[PDB]
Amino acid sequence: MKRTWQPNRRKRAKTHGFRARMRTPGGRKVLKRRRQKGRWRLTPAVR
Amino acid sequence: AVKKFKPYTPSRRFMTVADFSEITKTEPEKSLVKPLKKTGGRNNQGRITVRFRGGGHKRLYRIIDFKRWDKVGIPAKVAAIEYDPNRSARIALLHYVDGEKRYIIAPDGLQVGQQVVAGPDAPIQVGNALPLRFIPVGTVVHAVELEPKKGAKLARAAGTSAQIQGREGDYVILRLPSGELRKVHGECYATVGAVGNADHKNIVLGKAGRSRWLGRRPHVRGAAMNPVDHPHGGGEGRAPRGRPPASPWGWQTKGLKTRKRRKPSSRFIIAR
RNA sequence: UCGAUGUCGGCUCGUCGCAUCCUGGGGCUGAAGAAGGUCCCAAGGGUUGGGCUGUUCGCCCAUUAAAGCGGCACGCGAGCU
RNA sequence: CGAAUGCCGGCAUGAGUAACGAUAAAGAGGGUGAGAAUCCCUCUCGCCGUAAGCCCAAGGGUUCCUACGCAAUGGUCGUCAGCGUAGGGUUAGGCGGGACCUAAGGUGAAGCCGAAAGGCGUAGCCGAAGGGCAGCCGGUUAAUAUUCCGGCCCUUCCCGCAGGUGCGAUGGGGGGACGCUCUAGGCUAGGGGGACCGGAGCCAUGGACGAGCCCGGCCAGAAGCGCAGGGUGGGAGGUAGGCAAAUCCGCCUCCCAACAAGCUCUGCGUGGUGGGGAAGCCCGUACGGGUGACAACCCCCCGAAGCCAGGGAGCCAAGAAAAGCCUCUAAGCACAACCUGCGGGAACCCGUACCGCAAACCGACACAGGUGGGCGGGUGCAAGAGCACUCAGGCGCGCGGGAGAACCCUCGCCAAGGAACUCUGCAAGUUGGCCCCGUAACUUCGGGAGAAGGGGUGCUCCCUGGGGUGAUGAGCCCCGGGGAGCCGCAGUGAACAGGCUCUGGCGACUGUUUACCAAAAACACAGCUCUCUGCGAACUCGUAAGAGGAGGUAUAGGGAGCGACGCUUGCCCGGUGCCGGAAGGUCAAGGGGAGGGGUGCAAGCCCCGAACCGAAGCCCCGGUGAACGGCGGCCGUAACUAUAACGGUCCUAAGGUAGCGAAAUUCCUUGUCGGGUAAGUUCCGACCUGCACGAAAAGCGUAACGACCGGAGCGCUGUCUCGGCGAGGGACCCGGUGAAAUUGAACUGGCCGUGAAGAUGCGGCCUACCCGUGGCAGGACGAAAAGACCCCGUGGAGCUUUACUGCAGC
RNA sequence: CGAGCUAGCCCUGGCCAGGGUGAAGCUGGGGUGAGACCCAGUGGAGGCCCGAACCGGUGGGGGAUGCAAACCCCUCGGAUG
RNA sequence: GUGGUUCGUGGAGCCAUGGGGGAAUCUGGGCGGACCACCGCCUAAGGCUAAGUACUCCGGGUGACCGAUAGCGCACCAGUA
RNA sequence: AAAAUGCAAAA
RNA sequence: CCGAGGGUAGGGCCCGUGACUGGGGCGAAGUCGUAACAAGGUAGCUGUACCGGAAGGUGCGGCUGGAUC
RNA sequence: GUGGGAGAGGGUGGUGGAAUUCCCGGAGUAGCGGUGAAAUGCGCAGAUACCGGGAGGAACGCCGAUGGCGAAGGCAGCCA
Ligand SMILES: [Mg+2]
Ligand SMILES: [Mg+2]
Ligand SMILES: [Mg+2]
Ligand SMILES: [Mg+2]
Ligand SMILES: [Mg+2]
Ligand SMILES: [Mg+2]
Ligand SMILES: [Mg+2]
Ligand SMILES: [Mg+2]
Ligand SMILES: [Mg+2]
Ligand SMILES: [Mg+2]
Ligand SMILES: [Mg+2]
Ligand SMILES: [Mg+2]
Ligand SMILES: [Mg+2]
Ligand SMILES: [Mg+2]
Ligand SMILES: [Mg+2]
Ligand SMILES: [Mg+2]
Ligand SMILES: [Mg+2]
Ligand SMILES: [Mg+2]
Ligand SMILES: [Mg+2]
Ligand SMILES: [Mg+2]
Ligand SMILES: [Mg+2]
Ligand SMILES: [Mg+2]
Ligand SMILES: [Mg+2]
Ligand SMILES: [Mg+2]
Ligand SMILES: [Mg+2]
Ligand SMILES: [Mg+2]
Ligand SMILES: [Mg+2]
Ligand SMILES: [Mg+2]
Ligand SMILES: [Mg+2]
Ligand SMILES: [Mg+2]
Ligand SMILES: [Mg+2]
Ligand SMILES: [Mg+2]
Ligand SMILES: [Mg+2]
Ligand SMILES: [Mg+2]
Ligand SMILES: [Mg+2]
Ligand SMILES: [Mg+2]
Ligand SMILES: [Mg+2]
Ligand SMILES: [Mg+2]
Ligand SMILES: [Mg+2]
Ligand SMILES: [Mg+2]
Ligand SMILES: [Mg+2]
Ligand SMILES: [Mg+2]
Ligand SMILES: [Mg+2]
Ligand SMILES: [Mg+2]
Ligand SMILES: [Mg+2]
Ligand SMILES: [Mg+2]
Ligand SMILES: [Mg+2]
Ligand SMILES: [Mg+2]
Ligand SMILES: [Mg+2]
Ligand SMILES: [Mg+2]
Ligand SMILES: [Mg+2]
Ligand SMILES: [Mg+2]
Ligand SMILES: [Mg+2]
Ligand SMILES: [Mg+2]
Ligand SMILES: [Mg+2]
Ligand SMILES: [Mg+2]
Ligand SMILES: [Mg+2]
Ligand SMILES: [Mg+2]
Ligand SMILES: [Mg+2]
Ligand SMILES: [Mg+2]
Ligand SMILES: [Mg+2]
Ligand SMILES: [Mg+2]
Ligand SMILES: [Mg+2]
Ligand SMILES: [Mg+2]
Ligand SMILES: [Mg+2]
Ligand SMILES: [Mg+2]
Ligand SMILES: [Mg+2]
Ligand SMILES: [Mg+2]
Ligand SMILES: [Mg+2]
Ligand SMILES: [Mg+2]
Ligand SMILES: [Mg+2]
Ligand SMILES: [Mg+2]
Ligand SMILES: [Mg+2]
Ligand SMILES: [Mg+2]
Ligand SMILES: [Mg+2]
Ligand SMILES: [Mg+2]
Ligand SMILES: [Mg+2]
Ligand SMILES: [Mg+2]
Ligand SMILES: [Mg+2]
Ligand SMILES: [Mg+2]
Ligand SMILES: [Mg+2]
Ligand SMILES: [Mg+2]
Ligand SMILES: [Mg+2]
Ligand SMILES: [Mg+2]
Ligand SMILES: [Mg+2]
Ligand SMILES: [Mg+2]
Ligand SMILES: [Mg+2]
Ligand SMILES: [Mg+2]
Ligand SMILES: [Mg+2]
Ligand SMILES: [Mg+2]
Ligand SMILES: [Mg+2]
Ligand SMILES: [Mg+2]
Ligand SMILES: [Mg+2]
Ligand SMILES: [Mg+2]
Ligand SMILES: [Mg+2]
Ligand SMILES: [Mg+2]
Ligand SMILES: [Mg+2]
Ligand SMILES: [Mg+2]
Ligand SMILES: [Mg+2]
Ligand SMILES: [Mg+2]
Ligand SMILES: [Mg+2]
Ligand SMILES: [Mg+2]
Ligand SMILES: [Mg+2]
Ligand SMILES: [Mg+2]
Ligand SMILES: [Mg+2]
Ligand SMILES: [Mg+2]
Ligand SMILES: [Mg+2]
Ligand SMILES: [Mg+2]
Ligand SMILES: [Mg+2]
Ligand SMILES: [Mg+2]
Ligand SMILES: [Mg+2]
Ligand SMILES: [Mg+2]
Ligand SMILES: [Mg+2]
Ligand SMILES: [Mg+2]
Ligand SMILES: [Mg+2]
Ligand SMILES: [Mg+2]
Ligand SMILES: [Mg+2]
Ligand SMILES: [Mg+2]
Ligand SMILES: [Mg+2]
Ligand SMILES: [Mg+2]
Ligand SMILES: [Mg+2]
Ligand SMILES: [Mg+2]
Ligand SMILES: [Mg+2]
Ligand SMILES: [Mg+2]
Ligand SMILES: [Mg+2]
Ligand SMILES: [Mg+2]
Ligand SMILES: [Mg+2]
Ligand SMILES: [Mg+2]
Ligand SMILES: [Mg+2]
Ligand SMILES: [Mg+2]
Ligand SMILES: [Mg+2]
Ligand SMILES: [Mg+2]
Ligand SMILES: [Mg+2]
Ligand SMILES: [Mg+2]
Ligand SMILES: [Mg+2]
Ligand SMILES: [Mg+2]
Ligand SMILES: [Mg+2]
Ligand SMILES: [Mg+2]
Ligand SMILES: [Mg+2]
Ligand SMILES: [Mg+2]
Ligand SMILES: [Mg+2]
Ligand SMILES: [Mg+2]
Ligand SMILES: [Mg+2]
Ligand SMILES: [Mg+2]
Ligand SMILES: [Mg+2]
Ligand SMILES: [Mg+2]
Ligand SMILES: [Mg+2]
Ligand SMILES: [Mg+2]
Ligand SMILES: [Mg+2]
Ligand SMILES: [Mg+2]
Ligand SMILES: [Mg+2]
Ligand SMILES: [Mg+2]
Ligand SMILES: [Mg+2]
Ligand SMILES: [Mg+2]
Ligand SMILES: [Mg+2]
Ligand SMILES: [Mg+2]
Ligand SMILES: [Mg+2]
Ligand SMILES: [Mg+2]
Ligand SMILES: [Mg+2]
Ligand SMILES: [Mg+2]
Ligand SMILES: [Mg+2]
Ligand SMILES: [Mg+2]
Ligand SMILES: [Mg+2]
Ligand SMILES: [Mg+2]
Ligand SMILES: [Mg+2]
Ligand SMILES: [Mg+2]
Ligand SMILES: [Mg+2]
Ligand SMILES: [Mg+2]
Ligand SMILES: [Mg+2]
Ligand SMILES: [Mg+2]
Ligand SMILES: [Mg+2]
Ligand SMILES: [Mg+2]
Ligand SMILES: [Mg+2]
Ligand SMILES: [Mg+2]
Ligand SMILES: [Mg+2]
Ligand SMILES: [Mg+2]
Ligand SMILES: [Mg+2]
Ligand SMILES: [Mg+2]
Ligand SMILES: [Mg+2]
Ligand SMILES: [Mg+2]
Ligand SMILES: [Mg+2]
Ligand SMILES: [Mg+2]
Ligand SMILES: [Mg+2]
Ligand SMILES: [Mg+2]
Ligand SMILES: [Mg+2]
Ligand SMILES: [Mg+2]
Ligand SMILES: [Mg+2]
Ligand SMILES: [Mg+2]
Ligand SMILES: [Mg+2]
Ligand SMILES: [Mg+2]
Ligand SMILES: [Mg+2]
Ligand SMILES: [Mg+2]
Ligand SMILES: [Mg+2]
Ligand SMILES: [Mg+2]
Ligand SMILES: [Mg+2]
Ligand SMILES: [Mg+2]
Ligand SMILES: [Mg+2]
Ligand SMILES: [Mg+2]
Ligand SMILES: [Mg+2]
Ligand SMILES: [Mg+2]
Ligand SMILES: [Mg+2]
Ligand SMILES: [Mg+2]
Ligand SMILES: [Mg+2]
Ligand SMILES: [Mg+2]
Ligand SMILES: [Mg+2]
Ligand SMILES: [Mg+2]
Ligand SMILES: [Mg+2]
Ligand SMILES: [Mg+2]
Ligand SMILES: [Mg+2]
Ligand SMILES: [Mg+2]
Ligand SMILES: [Mg+2]
Ligand SMILES: [Mg+2]
Ligand SMILES: [Mg+2]
Ligand SMILES: [Mg+2]
Ligand SMILES: [Mg+2]
Ligand SMILES: [Mg+2]
Ligand SMILES: [Mg+2]
Ligand SMILES: [Mg+2]
Ligand SMILES: [Mg+2]
Ligand SMILES: [Mg+2]
Ligand SMILES: [Mg+2]
Ligand SMILES: [Mg+2]
Ligand SMILES: [Mg+2]
Ligand SMILES: [Mg+2]
Ligand SMILES: [Mg+2]
Ligand SMILES: [Mg+2]
Ligand SMILES: [Mg+2]
Ligand SMILES: [Mg+2]
Ligand SMILES: [Mg+2]
Ligand SMILES: [Mg+2]
Ligand SMILES: [Mg+2]
Ligand SMILES: [Mg+2]
Ligand SMILES: [Mg+2]
Ligand SMILES: [Mg+2]
Ligand SMILES: [Mg+2]
Ligand SMILES: [Mg+2]
Ligand SMILES: [Mg+2]
Ligand SMILES: [Mg+2]
Ligand SMILES: [Mg+2]
Ligand SMILES: [Mg+2]
Ligand SMILES: [Mg+2]
């Protein structure tokens, strides 16, 4: 069965990456929230 | 004109293809071409604003000359008559004696090797462009500007023309391809003759796929929708329109007249 | 019984009732004989194969000693369809 | 706290129960070790082989190599491991990416728009699996190699000399540069063969010292050269176009080769040289190494979908950009600079282990599922990437041992019968490839067709045709033809491998669909009709700017229905809808103010306020049917009945034409009649009483098509009469590991009663030692899911409209 | 916050063994006043035929605390659009 | 035409303003709840201004606050696995 | 240039 | 080897027969109308097309086998 | 053969004027149409009758005949 998670790395940073969150006031607040909660990662992994 | 086929498959039996003998050489294209951005029906938001579009063969845009007056008085030889995938007509390559090369939409009867020219001078002959005021009343004519120096906007489609029905002051009266009687300004360039490739209306696509190549995706009747979707959606089996027939947006699609009323160009129209 | 008692028909497996279809035993006869009619006793066993239809039922073909009628959640879906 | 299908946690029950994840498959010897079916090595056996082998890309992130380890992970075991600890291991001017280019799209000085957040946007910039760009063969490590080493071969940048030239760009021009189908000539890869060359060694078990058998017989390589191809005209004159300028490019006229002739660029070959190099035998291992050798290193044949490559031809749906590169000139500068040759120096960053059709990626798992490109050998079958077996290489699917019950699953066979089975031939079977003979209605002349239905098929010998390569030959390949004969039940001897025919319904056809219960007669479709839209089009998206439409222009575009094709599509415009109408009626704000009012001494301030003029809309008047839609009733009447061509009359906007009709529509209904069958609620043909067909929500047909639905026949069958036997995987037994829903507590029997109306649990009676195992499903109103049906709730939500009330839009 | 599933479109690439049928055109011969046209060869079209890969998911059986929260077997549809 | 206020169009003034019209400078102008008169109040169409007030990331003090299923989600390398 | 239908069977 | 014939399959022609259906002939006095023969009361006929209970009507073209005071 | 002739014989392209219709304008009223007589219809929203402008299609008056041409069907403004 083809499942729902088909990891590609560029997509991931292209989509949820740091620079992508900071473009959009929606996302800049995401970062704000995430930071205030004290997340160890404000943005998914990397690479 | 209009090549037909023996039914060696179904849908080849009804299929009918244009006649390309009228095409001089040049299968390929003068680098007066330019890439076409295909929309898919979608506008600058990511949105379908015209339904059922896309797929269909790649196309290269032939840039064509809809102002003939920038070149007044410079004649040109008609070098090629070729296929323009972007319009119903065929285009003419013409080599100006200027040395400049340009595309013209190809009038009916204009032949390769012809002398072509545009300006108030001009012979009245196929291919020549003049202002309207200098064209003899009752000559058919095509590629017509609606306003002076804004480019040819009327009678461009295969086999269309317009005819000069008379003059009044600064303006001249045309019968347009629609049958509408319109005042066009005297100063507007037109180019004498009629567009030609007129067997065009007689082609027959013949299979579904052929409609696809032309970039036209399947068209589905509101009748077959549900009511979320269309005014004609619903009702157990089949069912009639059940209301005066409508568009998806709900406005009336049989007879209901949509031209703006208070439009300014009303003063320059006389007809249907 | 709705914090669930799966519904017709079929197939499978039966079991029981008798208001008995057959076979056994009888009385009356408008019973000569053979063959019937009708009532009485009798639940031991038996009670066919097909065409049509989802059908139950029913009609029909070919037979039969007979081709019985009911109950068992209109028996039986933690047995099947 | 005792209950909330409460919440968290712990431990029970089912239970030593199901299962332990593909039925490709195992056996033994030896080794190690506390311990061995499970680790190592050997022999035997089995399984993949267009893979279950090998190489790239994603993705994963140390899983890699090695030493030490076995608590947990591993469905058992474990001495093993993708596991624990530690140590190693990834080497590039040339491979990929970046100090290159542009695609969609993104972003975006300029500019436009938006209450704010923000939305657009030309240039530009970013963006690649596309364009551009210079490395091939070996060897080496336990673990990297186009990366190190070895040989041969290139690239750019910088400095320098020599020679050449108006040098010079982000600007002009050329080029880059393009489809699909079919392809020619020559090569290469790859493969088969060789009586030739090289080679350890073998003669078994009856035979063979043999032109025996077994093994191998190449790889890379600049200049030069050869063969095959790609690209390309040369000179002058004029010049007003290519947004400045060009000597370039375009255009016109001359003249000369039309030919690769040349010039040029690729491919292949050959090349100085470098390097590889089998079986077998012996060691030497978790596998690698030595000899074989001074290895040989050649001829023939088949041959790409790959190369020459911008090759050719046909066709219509008409097939990226930009840079690199060449060229032209501009400022500038011509001590510059650029081109060519040579020489020295300079050349950065990131990736590089390993898995990669999977036990390392996506699927909670060492999951029978999903995952893009390349290579993918041999023989035989017509071909083939099919199928069977098989090299190379890789595997035996991380529980085993037995036993030989019911039952289940997957398989094999069957006397006679042959669809009786059953909603239905569901399922299985039959058929099956190739070559030849043959082949109907009907048809749109293509089809229908593989219609149907037949015959052939192996092997041996003889004679003989033509082709390819060679040479006009031999050998090697390739198609064939003819005669004679041998064997079996059988020659597509195994494997891959249509059952056929008749006949209705629906849909013209190929397509499309409810991912995961519907693939259809639904949707699409070519095509027909209506309608809107003159172009800043209509229409859609957006508050807007903007965009799509469309770089289109009525032969176009948008909306609606109908749905190839054939023959056709009748009557009603009263109502609704749209369309047309300068009058008239009505009508809002506004205009206008007769005339009235509050209040002030008053000048006045301030209020009402009738006429009248006043838009759309509505009203009114027409039109309109491929616009919404609609297309009658009662009574009489013909030689006997019978029926009613005919008449009467009421109503209507007008009363259903053609054609179909018990129908995907017919209630009564299994209508009646015919056909088929021994028998036919279905089926086919009829009739017409059409409950309740009927003409673009089209009517009636139509060849061809269909995993659609109906009916009939032939063929053939374990579907059946009606079962039997056999096979394997389970079920059972032993050793290892060991779940699950469920569960008020249980010391949990039958009948007849009773009871909230269906009792193991109450009464009466009967029957009944205690405890399990394998089996069957009648009951515990068995499990599961707080019934989906039904109602209730002034509970939700999707949908509709001439429900109300708004809003956008117009 | 989501189109790394799925739906459509846009840009750029890749894939489709083998076999079958044999349209137009062209060429030649017949035919004619010239034509239509007929035959033969060539030719190689097609939402054409059979069938792998690939894409499906027709019918049945199995599975049903599964190998699997859609799977396995046999069968079947398309396979140059 | 709207908003604000207790004011939901009401007799609806005040305060703010999107549209239209559009003055005056102390004998000017705004207000006292439609309007008028009279008596009063106030000076629009520029700007600034501590303090008293709100809060608790942080530090301290204190509790008829909790005591590891409580108390913060976290007493423990938790916004972690 | 015209209102207007019909006429039992046999002889 | 050929071979009467038998068997399996697929065509062709002909004859009979079939629910029902199409018209045709004929049949002493049936029903409806008046189309034609006298400008037959619309001159008729006619090929074709449409329509209509029926004869027929109407369109287009044609013929005189019709028509002048 | 050569020289002459008549003709609506055919094919193609153009072109003229009369009239009908519709639309625009102008003036202009109470009716027009139509028949056997009428009605339906058209007209105060300005019809008919009148003038001017324009569009478009078809057919070609007088010549013209009982004539011509063609094999028949058939062929008639004018020009090449
Ligand atoms: Mg998941
Ligand atoms: Mg990526
Ligand atoms: Mg966007
Ligand atoms: Mg379309
Ligand atoms: Mg459609
Ligand atoms: Mg629907
Ligand atoms: Mg929607
Ligand atoms: Mg709606
Ligand atoms: Mg509807
Ligand atoms: Mg529905
Ligand atoms: Mg319906
Ligand atoms: Mg419907
Ligand atoms: Mg229009
Ligand atoms: Mg209950
Ligand atoms: Mg209930
Ligand atoms: Mg319960
Ligand atoms: Mg239950
Ligand atoms: Mg009795
Ligand atoms: Mg008896
Ligand atoms: Mg007796
Ligand atoms: Mg007596
Ligand atoms: Mg007796
Ligand atoms: Mg007697
Ligand atoms: Mg008995
Ligand atoms: Mg009994
Ligand atoms: Mg039968
Ligand atoms: Mg049946
Ligand atoms: Mg019945
Ligand atoms: Mg019976
Ligand atoms: Mg019974
Ligand atoms: Mg029951
Ligand atoms: Mg069941
Ligand atoms: Mg049942
Ligand atoms: Mg409790
Ligand atoms: Mg309690
Ligand atoms: Mg529960
Ligand atoms: Mg419970
Ligand atoms: Mg055990
Ligand atoms: Mg048990
Ligand atoms: Mg058990
Ligand atoms: Mg077990
Ligand atoms: Mg296993
Ligand atoms: Mg196993
Ligand atoms: Mg041992
Ligand atoms: Mg062993
Ligand atoms: Mg094992
Ligand atoms: Mg192989
Ligand atoms: Mg490997
Ligand atoms: Mg990676
Ligand atoms: Mg992982
Ligand atoms: Mg490695
Ligand atoms: Mg390892
Ligand atoms: Mg070890
Ligand atoms: Mg362990
Ligand atoms: Mg273990
Ligand atoms: Mg496991
Ligand atoms: Mg390790
Ligand atoms: Mg180097
Ligand atoms: Mg640099
Ligand atoms: Mg870049
Ligand atoms: Mg760039
Ligand atoms: Mg932007
Ligand atoms: Mg800006
Ligand atoms: Mg842009
Ligand atoms: Mg790239
Ligand atoms: Mg590249
Ligand atoms: Mg590179
Ligand atoms: Mg390695
Ligand atoms: Mg190497
Ligand atoms: Mg090196
Ligand atoms: Mg100079
Ligand atoms: Mg230069
Ligand atoms: Mg340059
Ligand atoms: Mg340069
Ligand atoms: Mg350029
Ligand atoms: Mg260019
Ligand atoms: Mg080409
Ligand atoms: Mg080679
Ligand atoms: Mg070779
Ligand atoms: Mg060899
Ligand atoms: Mg050899
Ligand atoms: Mg030798
Ligand atoms: Mg030797
Ligand atoms: Mg021997
Ligand atoms: Mg070489
Ligand atoms: Mg030249
Ligand atoms: Mg010059
Ligand atoms: Mg020149
Ligand atoms: Mg210039
Ligand atoms: Mg060379
Ligand atoms: Mg050597
Ligand atoms: Mg080319
Ligand atoms: Mg080419
Ligand atoms: Mg650039
Ligand atoms: Mg200068
Ligand atoms: Mg130079
Ligand atoms: Mg150098
Ligand atoms: Mg590496
Ligand atoms: Mg590697
Ligand atoms: Mg690997
Ligand atoms: Mg796989
Ligand atoms: Mg692969
Ligand atoms: Mg692996
Ligand atoms: Mg592997
Ligand atoms: Mg692995
Ligand atoms: Mg993992
Ligand atoms: Mg495993
Ligand atoms: Mg797996
Ligand atoms: Mg996994
Ligand atoms: Mg795959
Ligand atoms: Mg191969
Ligand atoms: Mg092979
Ligand atoms: Mg072979
Ligand atoms: Mg053989
Ligand atoms: Mg084969
Ligand atoms: Mg291959
Ligand atoms: Mg295979
Ligand atoms: Mg091996
Ligand atoms: Mg046997
Ligand atoms: Mg049998
Ligand atoms: Mg038998
Ligand atoms: Mg039989
Ligand atoms: Mg039966
Ligand atoms: Mg039966
Ligand atoms: Mg059937
Ligand atoms: Mg079957
Ligand atoms: Mg089969
Ligand atoms: Mg037949
Ligand atoms: Mg055929
Ligand atoms: Mg057929
Ligand atoms: Mg056959
Ligand atoms: Mg057939
Ligand atoms: Mg033989
Ligand atoms: Mg043999
Ligand atoms: Mg034989
Ligand atoms: Mg076989
Ligand atoms: Mg087959
Ligand atoms: Mg029919
Ligand atoms: Mg279909
Ligand atoms: Mg049809
Ligand atoms: Mg559908
Ligand atoms: Mg489905
Ligand atoms: Mg689902
Ligand atoms: Mg669903
Ligand atoms: Mg299907
Ligand atoms: Mg809007
Ligand atoms: Mg706009
Ligand atoms: Mg636009
Ligand atoms: Mg555009
Ligand atoms: Mg349209
Ligand atoms: Mg339809
Ligand atoms: Mg109506
Ligand atoms: Mg009306
Ligand atoms: Mg109406
Ligand atoms: Mg109106
Ligand atoms: Mg009015
Ligand atoms: Mg007023
Ligand atoms: Mg007023
Ligand atoms: Mg007063
Ligand atoms: Mg009005
Ligand atoms: Mg009306
Ligand atoms: Mg109709
Ligand atoms: Mg109605
Ligand atoms: Mg009536
Ligand atoms: Mg009555
Ligand atoms: Mg009828
Ligand atoms: Mg009929
Ligand atoms: Mg009927
Ligand atoms: Mg009906
Ligand atoms: Mg019968
Ligand atoms: Mg019958
Ligand atoms: Mg029937
Ligand atoms: Mg219907
Ligand atoms: Mg209907
Ligand atoms: Mg209807
Ligand atoms: Mg209709
Ligand atoms: Mg239909
Ligand atoms: Mg039909
Ligand atoms: Mg299909
Ligand atoms: Mg189907
Ligand atoms: Mg059986
Ligand atoms: Mg058995
Ligand atoms: Mg067994
Ligand atoms: Mg007990
Ligand atoms: Mg009881
Ligand atoms: Mg008790
Ligand atoms: Mg008791
Ligand atoms: Mg038990
Ligand atoms: Mg039970
Ligand atoms: Mg039960
Ligand atoms: Mg409930
Ligand atoms: Mg209520
Ligand atoms: Mg409610
Ligand atoms: Mg996607
Ligand atoms: Mg592509
Ligand atoms: Mg092929
Ligand atoms: Mg041919
Ligand atoms: Mg096909
Ligand atoms: Mg097919
Ligand atoms: Mg097939
Ligand atoms: Mg296969
Ligand atoms: Mg492949
Ligand atoms: Mg896929
Ligand atoms: Mg699908
Ligand atoms: Mg399936
Ligand atoms: Mg399905
Ligand atoms: Mg099943
Ligand atoms: Mg199933
Ligand atoms: Mg198949
Ligand atoms: Mg298939
Ligand atoms: Mg196929
Ligand atoms: Mg395509
Ligand atoms: Mg106000
Ligand atoms: Mg308020
Ligand atoms: Mg207020
Ligand atoms: Mg109120
Ligand atoms: Mg107020
Ligand atoms: Mg204001
Ligand atoms: Mg102030
Ligand atoms: Mg303060
Ligand atoms: Mg507080
Ligand atoms: Mg504090
Ligand atoms: Mg304490
Ligand atoms: Mg605790
Ligand atoms: Mg806690
Ligand atoms: Mg404690
Ligand atoms: Mg806290
Ligand atoms: Mg907590
Ligand atoms: Mg912590
Ligand atoms: Mg009469
Ligand atoms: Mg014979
Ligand atoms: Mg015979
Ligand atoms: Mg008859
Ligand atoms: Mg008459
Ligand atoms: Mg008469
Ligand atoms: Mg008459
Ligand atoms: Mg009539
Ligand atoms: Mg006439
Ligand atoms: Mg005549
Ligand atoms: Mg008036
Ligand atoms: Mg007038």
